[PDB]
Amino acid sequence: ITGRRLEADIFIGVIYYQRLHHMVADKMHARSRGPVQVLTKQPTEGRAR
Amino acid sequence: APQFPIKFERPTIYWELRKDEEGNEYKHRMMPSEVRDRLEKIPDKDLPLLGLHPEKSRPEWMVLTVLPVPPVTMRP
Repeated sequence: ITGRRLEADIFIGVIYYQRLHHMVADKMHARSRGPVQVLTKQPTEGRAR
Repeated sequence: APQFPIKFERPTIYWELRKDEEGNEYKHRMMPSEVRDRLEKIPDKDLPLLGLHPEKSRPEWMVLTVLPVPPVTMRP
C-alpha cells in the first residue's frame, strides 16, 4: 500500500500447503422455519433436512 | 394374628415363608391377585404412616388391573 521498504527482513519460502475438505460452502446452515419432528413438534436435525 | 416373613425376589416375585403342620418352613408364592387383595384391606388412616396418600395413591393401585395404551401421537 505505502510502497516503502519494510523495516525488517521478512522470512519467505515455499511451503507445501494442502486444502482440506472442511469448506464453508458445505458448512453454512441457516434455518428460520420449516419441517418439524412428528413426535415432539420440534425442529429437525441436519442441514440436509 | 401371627405373621410370617415376606421375601422379595426380583423383579416382581414375592415369597411368604409359611410354616407347615410339622413345623417345616416352605416358600409360598404370592400371586398378584393375593397381593392386591392384601393391599385393599389397608385403611386410609395408616396410609400416611406408610408414605401413601388416601386420595392420591392407594396401595392397591400399585397392582395394575387396567393398562392404559398411549395415544397414537405418542407412538407415531
